[PDB]
Amino acid sequence: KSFFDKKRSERISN
Amino acid sequence: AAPNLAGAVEFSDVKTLLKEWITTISDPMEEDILQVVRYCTDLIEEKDLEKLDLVIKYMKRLMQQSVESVWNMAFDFILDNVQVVLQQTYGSTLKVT
Repeated sequence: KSFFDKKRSERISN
Repeated sequence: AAPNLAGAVEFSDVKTLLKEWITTISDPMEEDILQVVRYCTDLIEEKDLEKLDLVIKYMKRLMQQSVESVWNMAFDFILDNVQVVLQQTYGSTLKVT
């Protein structure tokens, strides 16, 4: 778990 | 295999992620803080120190102005790993008062 993980995945995901 | 932060390759995008990651979050984790190390450590091999001094000083004013003192330590934690890999490359380091 990590903010950078949930954030980096947000942009990558759609 | 490039110096990217949370999917951010551009400097402007990097500093933006840190500024928020330091504001919206007061209790950072070792994993999150680690992501910063792999980013800075890459600048050494990629020869992008230009953005390094920019990100370091940028995150500094944030971790310092931050309400949580724990942030002050986080900065040193990243430097302890970056400054190390950076020295083995050039031998120099960053000047942080």
